[PDB]
Amino acid sequence: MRINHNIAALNTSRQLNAGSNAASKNMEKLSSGLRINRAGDDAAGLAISEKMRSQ
Amino acid sequence: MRINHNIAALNTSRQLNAGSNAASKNMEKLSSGLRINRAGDDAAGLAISEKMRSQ
Amino acid sequence: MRINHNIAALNTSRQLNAGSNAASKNMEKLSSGLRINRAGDDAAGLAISEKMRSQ
Amino acid sequence: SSENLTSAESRIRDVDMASEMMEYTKNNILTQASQAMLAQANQQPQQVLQLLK
Amino acid sequence: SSENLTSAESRIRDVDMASEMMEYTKNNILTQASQAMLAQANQQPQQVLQLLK
Amino acid sequence: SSENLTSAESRIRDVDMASEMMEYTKNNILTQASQAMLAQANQQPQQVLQLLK
Amino acid sequence: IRGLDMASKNAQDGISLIQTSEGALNETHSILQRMSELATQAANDTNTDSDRSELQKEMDQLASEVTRISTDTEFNTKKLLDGTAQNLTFQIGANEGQTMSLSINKMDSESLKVGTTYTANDDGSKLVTADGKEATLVTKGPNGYYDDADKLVYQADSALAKDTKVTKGIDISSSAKAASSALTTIKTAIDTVSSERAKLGAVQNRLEHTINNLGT
Amino acid sequence: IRGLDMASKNAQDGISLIQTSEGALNETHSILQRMSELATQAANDTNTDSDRSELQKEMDQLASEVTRISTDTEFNTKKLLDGTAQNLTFQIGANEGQTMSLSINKMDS
Repeated sequence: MRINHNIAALNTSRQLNAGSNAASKNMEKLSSGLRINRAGDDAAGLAISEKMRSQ
Repeated sequence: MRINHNIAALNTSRQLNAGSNAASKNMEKLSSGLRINRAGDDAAGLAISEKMRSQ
Repeated sequence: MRINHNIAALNTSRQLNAGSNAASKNMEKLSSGLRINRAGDDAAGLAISEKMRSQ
Repeated sequence: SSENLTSAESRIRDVDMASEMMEYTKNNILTQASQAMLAQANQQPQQVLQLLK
Repeated sequence: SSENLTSAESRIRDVDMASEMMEYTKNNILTQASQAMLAQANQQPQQVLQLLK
Repeated sequence: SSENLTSAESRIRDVDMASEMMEYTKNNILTQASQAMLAQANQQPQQVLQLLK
Repeated sequence: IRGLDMASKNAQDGISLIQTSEGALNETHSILQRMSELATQAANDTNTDSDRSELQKEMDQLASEVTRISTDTEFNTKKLLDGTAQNLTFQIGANEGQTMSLSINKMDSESLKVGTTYTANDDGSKLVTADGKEATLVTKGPNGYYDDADKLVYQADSALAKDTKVTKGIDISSSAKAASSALTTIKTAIDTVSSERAKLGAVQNRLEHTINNLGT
Repeated sequence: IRGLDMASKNAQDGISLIQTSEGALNETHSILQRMSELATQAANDTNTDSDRSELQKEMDQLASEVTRISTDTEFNTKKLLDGTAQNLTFQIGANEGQTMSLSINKMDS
């Protein structure tokens, strides 16, 4: 029993700050109604969209 | 271990009486529906508002 | 068996007043909700934050 | 000119319900976090009694 | 040509409400599952005190 | 630009509740481990009295 | 360990620096998008010059906002979109050379060629742009900073202060042919903004993978 | 006895060295997985070269991160995934020849 480090809790923390991030990303789409808010969601999707909107 | 003073609890008390004050201030706005209840929330906001209401 | 000095207990006292200090520092962050309370927690973090808040 | 000034005065004076309810909930949690840790802060000095005996 | 392009752009850009709300709920549960197990993960080191005495 | 900077400042300034509560509990145990052994450390010198008589 | 957990802060302080930039170019897209409707409307020949020059008022006001976003967007105390944020090195890693570079190009109206920025000389007699196009004051007709072709550039009767910049949109009011010409210039600017946005969305996607690997 | 209890530390110091490597390749999988979506999208012919080259920007940024993981993943002061961690001998045992070898191949782009 090692006390100075709780690897079980430290590992669970990373999974905690990995579903919260995904939920935050999902709620951005739900609020805005758009798949592509940032350019990192779809580079070609962002490029095609702007050409499309312009047209 | 010093017993006559609990600085950990004394410090936590101040943070306790600093989010309660903020929550009370936030609930004043929510109940009244006005940003500026007292003149300390916005001096120029209070001044402009009264001119505006008068007009 | 030397009686006038208990090095085993004197050494344990220092470790006692080294996890209490760490717990006190951890409880400051937990109560306030801020990583940087004093400027000694992050000098550049304090500097960047204030610029950020101002902005 | 009343609509344009009523809207102008509402922005200055009236509160944003969304931006304020969300802020109220935050401080309503930060006080419970401090409440929770205050209880533990009082328990910490209680451990010297087992050493004093 | 505007309808055909508006529909074309909506498929590329707009989100599917059904397929996204269902995915949001999943990660909203996976974080509570990790939240629940994090609480127990902290309790496990607490059992060595009964052995140390 | 306020959201992007508010989020930027929160990462720098705000604490991670999960990663900090888990660390607080660790030092809250390491002090009880030292508390438990300090009591025994004082008992050890007490055994020379039975030899001195 | 204390390096990877700190290099994970640097990776996330670079994610914030990059979200700010693409968040800003999110609006240069909308301004460029609106700026393209005021060239399909200006190209129609039912408009008169009194109305093409009427559209030019918003042309110059949109092009002056594209420039504002470039010179005002600022993370920490760094101007990101003014072409000075080059070779930005993020130490994503606990050792030497475990870095990532980044270079955001200048994304103002002058660079996208959807506008031009005149600056006022010391006396304020002549508005001067980079490359040096002159615009002298009170030159009689309606009063303002006239150009070498009697085309009014700025509408002012006094003299502008020192180092006051004015931004003038691309020409859509001189003719219907000119407004059509501006259509390709604007639609190309949307292309070189989309290129910049996903040059920054690509780095942000990478930095999200770097954070999971640093955390693991 | 003092050999088996120490050779049990070596066995566990090799478990850590191996968890680090596969922990790193856990992400080369995700990058390669994302890198495969930016080839089913680039293969469609509704894209133009202005947009295929637009996808190539993330192509080169993902492929440059796969290389980073190989050259940066380091247990102790050993680069594991750069092809230099070969013939790693763990003394799992208290005597001669009670070892286990291991060779991790180069896993960069």
